[PDB]
Order: sequence, then C-alpha cells, then structure tokens
Amino acid sequence: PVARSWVCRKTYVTPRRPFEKSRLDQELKLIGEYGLRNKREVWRVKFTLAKIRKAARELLTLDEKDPRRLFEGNALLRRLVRIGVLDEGKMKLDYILGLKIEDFLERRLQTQVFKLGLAKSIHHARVLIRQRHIRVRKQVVNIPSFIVRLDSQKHIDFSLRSPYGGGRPGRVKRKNAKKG
Amino acid sequence: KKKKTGRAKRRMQYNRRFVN
Amino acid sequence: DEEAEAKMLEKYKQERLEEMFPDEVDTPRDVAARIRFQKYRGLKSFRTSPWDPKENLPQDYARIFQFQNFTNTRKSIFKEVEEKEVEGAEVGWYVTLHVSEVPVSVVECFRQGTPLIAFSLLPHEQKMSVLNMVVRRDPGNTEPVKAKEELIFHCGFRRFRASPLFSQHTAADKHKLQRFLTADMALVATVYAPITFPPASVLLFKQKSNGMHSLIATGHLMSVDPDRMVIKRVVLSGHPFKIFTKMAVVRYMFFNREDVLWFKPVELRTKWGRRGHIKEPLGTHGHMKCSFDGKLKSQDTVLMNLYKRVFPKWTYDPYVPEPVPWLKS
Amino acid sequence: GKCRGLRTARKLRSHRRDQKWHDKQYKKAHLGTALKANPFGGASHAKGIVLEKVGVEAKQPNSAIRKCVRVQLIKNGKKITAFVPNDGCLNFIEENDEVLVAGFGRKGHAVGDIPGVRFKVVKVANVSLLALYKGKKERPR
RNA sequence: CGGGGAAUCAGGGUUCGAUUCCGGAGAGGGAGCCUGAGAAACGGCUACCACAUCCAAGGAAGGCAGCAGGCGCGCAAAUUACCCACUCCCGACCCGGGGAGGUAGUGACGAAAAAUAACAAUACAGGACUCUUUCGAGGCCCUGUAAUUGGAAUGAGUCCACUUUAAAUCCUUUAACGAGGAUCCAUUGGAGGGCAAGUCUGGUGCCAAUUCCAGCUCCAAUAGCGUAUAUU
Repeated sequence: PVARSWVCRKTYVTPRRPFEKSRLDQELKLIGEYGLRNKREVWRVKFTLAKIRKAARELLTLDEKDPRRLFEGNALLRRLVRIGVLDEGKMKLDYILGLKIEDFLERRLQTQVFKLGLAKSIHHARVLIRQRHIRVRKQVVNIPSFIVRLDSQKHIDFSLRSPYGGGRPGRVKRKNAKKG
Repeated sequence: KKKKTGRAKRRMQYNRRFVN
Repeated sequence: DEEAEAKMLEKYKQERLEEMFPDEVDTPRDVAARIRFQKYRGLKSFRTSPWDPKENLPQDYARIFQFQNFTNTRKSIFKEVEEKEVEGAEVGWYVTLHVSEVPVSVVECFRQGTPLIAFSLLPHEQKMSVLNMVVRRDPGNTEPVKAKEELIFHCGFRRFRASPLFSQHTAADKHKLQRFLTADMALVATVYAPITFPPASVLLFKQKSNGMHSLIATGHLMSVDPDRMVIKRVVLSGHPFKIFTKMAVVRYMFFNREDVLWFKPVELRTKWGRRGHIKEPLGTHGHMKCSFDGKLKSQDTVLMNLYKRVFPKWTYDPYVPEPVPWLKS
Repeated sequence: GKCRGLRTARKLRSHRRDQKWHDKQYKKAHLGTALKANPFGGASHAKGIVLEKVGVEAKQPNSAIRKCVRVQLIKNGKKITAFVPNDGCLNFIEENDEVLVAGFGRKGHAVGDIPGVRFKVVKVANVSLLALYKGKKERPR
C-alpha cells in the first residue's frame, strides 16, 4: 500500500483510418491556420469537442423537465459560455451540436496573443508564450494551449520582467552593448 | 543542410501544400 | 624512408583504380598476349559453366592432406570426444607435463612474465591443409591491404604469419579474386594452415612500422578444404572505332594478328550491356571485326574477360614477434 | 427455426455453448493442447541454440534458395528452423550460439513465399541483428 | 482465490481482474500442540517427510510466498540506500520502537504538459487592387521560397545563493556565463500492384528480360516509431 494516485487519462483518440486525404488535408489546414505542433493537438481538441457533443446528446435524450437535464445542461452551457465558445444568447443544448473545432482552437492563448496584436504571427505568438513573455492578469503563462476565458481576455499583458515590457534587456543586447 | 523539426516542419508543409 | 611513402601512395592509387575499374588491366604493347596471358581461359558463363577442381594441381597440394568427407569426420571426432572417456588425466588435478623437446628461450619467456598456455590437439589437427576463413574489416583501420601480402593470423589458439588470398563470399561454386580487401563487405581469406576444426575466431593483424599490430579482420573459420578455387579475372578493353548494323570493327584489343586467333572462341561483352562474338582480325595491328546482337554507341567500350585458377602461396611462419604496447596515432 | 419462448434461456445458452465448441479459434484457445503443442509454449519469443544452417527452396513460379538456421529451443528442447533477413546477416550467426527467435509475423501462419518456415531471428549473442547489420554494435563470440 | 473493478462500447455482448480496497487461504509438505481474550501462530514449540548448515564425530542449529540482495528459471521485472519528519500502530508511555510507511536511486510499463527556432530588409515567384482596350506602370499591398544579410529574444546546459527537506536531491525563484552550419545537426517505418507515397541511379549474375546489394526521391507519425504474441 502506498499513498499515491493511479488515475489518469489519454486526452486524444487516434483516428480509426490512418490514411484518407480529406482528414489529412483538414488536419493540415488546422495546424497551419493555428500554428500547432502536431496532429496530436488537433486530435486533443477533437476529443474534447466529441466528449462535449456526446454529453449534450445524452442530455437531449432526456425529458424537458428532468432535474438532471436542467442542472447539468445549465452547467455545460455555462462552462461553454465561460470559455468564450458559445454566445450568452445561444444558451440552448441544441446549439452545442453546432460547434466546430475552430472555436476551441481560437480560444487558446496562442491565438489570443496573435489576435490581440502582441505577436506578428501565430508562430511568433507560440515562441513568445513559450519564452516567458506573456502573462494573464498577474501570472506568467508558459502554456500555448492555455484556454482563455472571457473575463481573462482583457488582461493579457506582457510580463513586467520581459525585455520588450518592463525593460531589462536580454542576453544578446547586453552582450552586444559591451563590445563597444 | 539540416531539416527543420517540430512546428516549423508542419508550417513548411502547410506553406508547400495550401499557399501555392 | 620516403620510398615507403611512395609505395603507400602507389597502393592507395591502385586501390582507387581497382575500385573504380573492377578488373581492368591494359594490354602490354611489347609482350604477346598469347604468351603473357598463356595460362588463361575464357568462360561463356561465370556461374553455371563447370570447372574441374582437380585440373592442374601444383606441387604444394602434394604436401597437404585432404578429407573424403569433412562433415562426417567432424561429427565422428566430436561424438568420440563427447561420448567416450579416454583413460587419461581428466579435469581437476594439478598435473605436471614432461614434454620432450622445446627451445630453451620459452623458459626465459616465463621469466619476464609472459603466460605459458598449452592445449592438447584434436586428431588430424597438426596436418597442413587449405583453410578458407571469412573475414570483415574493422572500422578503426582503413589502410590498403593487398591480397598477397603477409598478415598475422590469430585462428583458434594459434598464431602464425601467412599470406592469404581474398575472394568474394558468394553462393556459387567458383569465386572471383579480390586483390584488395574491400572495407565494406565480408570476404574470404584462403591460406595454407594447420587443420583447425570449426568453430574458431579469426583475427587478422598488420605489422606496422613501429611494432604494433593493427587490427584488420575478425570472423569465423568457414571450412578446411582445398577444393575451393580462386579465379583471377582480367579485363581487356578496346574502342569500337567502326560501328555498322550488328557488325563492328574494334581496335585497341591486340597488337599482333595471331593473338586474335588464339583468343578467338572467347565471347565479348560491353559496358552498356550487349554481348558480342569475335568474327575475324583485320591484320597486323589488332583491328578486328566483331558480330554483335545490337548496335553499339560510339562512347561504348568493348571488353573481354580472361580467367585463371589461382592458389595460395607457401608462407606459413609459426613465429609471431611480440609487439610493443599499442597506442593511438 | 429458433425457439423464442420466455422460458427458453437454458436451451438457448446450452445450444450456444456447443456451437461455440464448433469454431476452430474457440477450440484452439480453449482446448489447451495448442499451447501444449506450440514450440514457443504460448510465448512471443524464445531462445535457442543454433544446431546448424540449412537451406529451404522457395515457391515453384519464382525459384529462390533461402537460408535458415536450425535451432533447438532452451526451455522445452524442440527443434525449429528460423529465417534470416539476408545472406549477409547469416555471417553473424555460428553453430552453438544463443539466439532469440520470434514468429514470422501474421499471428502464427506460414510464409506466402518461403514454404514452411515459421520463425525469424531477432537477436544473436544477446545483441540484435538490426544493430549488427547497420554497424551500430558488434557482437561477442 | 472471490468481489469491488479494467478494456472495447450504437444497442446487446466479448475479453480481462496474480496485483496496493474488502473477504479468504498459506508460510518447504503433512500433523500435534503450549501460552493467551484471541493462534491449530510458523521472524512460537514438537515430531515425521524432503532438502540443508557448523563439528574436535560426542553433538548443535534450520525455514525470504517481509525489505533489500543472490542463484535458478526463463521472452519477461529495480538499491544488500536514507528516516521515524508525514500517515498511523504498539508499549508501563506527551519522551521508546516500527524495511508498516515515508524519501531518494533504477525505471521510454503507462498517462499529462511541452523545445529543436522567430522577425526585418533585400532578391526572385505567385495573388489581389488603382490607372490603361491590352501590353504594361505600380517607393500599391498581400503571400511564399532563400548556397543573401541583420541584430533582437530565449531555453538545453555550466554554476553562487535562497527555497525544498528529518538531512538532502528534483521542481519553483534568482546572480554570472551560455546560439548561426543557432554542428546546441530527430528519429522510426513504409512506398516504383490496392488505402499516404517514384516514368530515378549505380554495381552484380541467367537466357532485352532478369538474383543479390548500395543509394537518391517521396510519404506518414513524431520524442517517439517498428516488431512478435495473445486478445478485443
């Protein structure tokens, strides 16, 4: 007996058919459009969307005044609104089946850094986040897949110890300034 | 010379496939 | 001093030429081709055409032993050494050997600190024969190795200096001569050596100038049989200077006229793939008309091969000098 | 016609038990005598001693002479014959060597080219053939 | 060994559960006991059976399916490390002890996060828009590719210190150094019959087809990817 937890999950599912041109082109489109690293991140977002859609469908099979349906449907809709995927006016279960992978890919921190103008491209955004240049409300974030909430959207600022921010220059600029 | 790896190779693939 | 460096660069250039031209040897302009290449024959088929294993055996094969069946003899002796129990001193007792005659210096060797190790031979081991042992080149050394140069062999508790022959390890009945030990594949060294029953390890060393032994090869003793033959393959090449419809006139093969006649029944092949047959010489200068199955290009070159059965040399020296300690150069 | 009563559970499951026994895979997996006759003894790999090297002739429409090694398994003493990837990799194997041998690949079935060889050599002298072919490692003797 | 349970999951089913939770059983195989509230107890005893240790030959002593560790077996599995600080337990006890347990080591079983580059100018190549019927002009833009330049940013590492902790390590935090072939160089497999991917080259033999070998090019997944076996 040990005081350790053995609970864990896989966050993705490998596709059942490995080679088909349509899915390969769609996944390549998504990777290039959002600056992703591998097919595994696309599959991870696919898996979250599939889980959400399955929960929404199983709730939709329930009677309209089921207490579980009301409670858990309101919870799921509230979460999907909170992370910025659904609008506050589309809070109905049926609309959940209308969601795409691209919404969840927009709510990532890499996309929000590119769209807010902090980075000149999506790959520049990924590099900026990974190099401890990006903070959320006070908190330096190193994770490009950090899903930004709506209330954290206006507080992405640029890391008070960063060279382009608070002002201590990096290794390269300090080394060059000492040559002459 | 060396091949790019990681995100950079997929970016080069996406440029080679969809841009032109 | 510098003549050794000149010889080393010459051997490097020879290895380069024999790498880039497979077996090409220029025709001598002074010596007749029917005299310099007198003990040569031509084969239509390298693989399927037969060759007598007992044809034209030299004097040295009168000095060796042969096996009517090597496999059955090996099974018989191994069954005898595994099942039977000979009445002798067996394993465990600290015994003392009275051996009849030795040179005195061996005793002096034990006085410096060199270990003295003996072992009882199997039957038929002391008899000389031909050993064919497959080797592969160690990557640490890439100096050229001529086929008929002396090398130090470590084979199965036995160290001796000898000169091998390098041939290809193929599935055919005859194997073409390799005059350089190519540092990519496994070749076969054929040597006169005492009979060693396989398995045994095969270490080859080159005696360097400073006394160190440089490791060259590694492997297992494949077999002990004199019926293996080395085939030296010599290329003569020439220019088809007049090309017509399935009939060509080729120069630069020969320089006499009867040299064509002596080598007439040898079929020809080209670098680009078609074969040819010698019809008739022009005269006095080696120009000669060939019959070809197809048209020849002007840049094509006509070739023919000569084959001679080659056997190793009697270079068995059982004395191996003690090296200096090895160091990286 | 199959019975469809509300009290036909016993008959349905007894019939299904027997007709399960009429399947080759079910009977092989449940009879015990396949693992009592498999040379690997239920295992995925097995070690052996190289008895000798033999040659197996390939199929009739495409003639070839492939080279295999006859090896004797350690744990149960059975003799099998094992495939080598090419003629060069045969030079790394000697009589009386320790060899690790796996199946040929399709869950137990023979080769569609080389008739009646079942196994392929994975390791010799406790090092892999793939490393020895590529010069990644050397083998001891 | 049984169960809670695991895998797959349209629905029914199928396969797995030795394995940290619960219950049972055993302590080399059987058997009989002593003490005790509680044992047919084995880190208790008494015999027989099987092994086996020391010996002065009279005797004496044995039980790793505890933690390490070894041999054997095999396709198959880790240190003869540190500590009672945490969780709890035991005792006459606020204080002693605990290979329970905890902490390090080994660890590509498996699961999560995630580097191997980014930008700007310049040079070509495409795509828009303005002016022209068009050719054409755009110090008009956009997007790619570089044997082209340019300094900016950073971790991998090296290593003060603090923090961590029973004492440490690791992580986190911070000085200093740390990137142009940023050589600080990503692998593993497959493709010229079918799912992703070839009108390619060079050696080597048989009678232009044809055995064997080395390559190039392309494709897929990617710090992972093959293989075998079982099973779904």
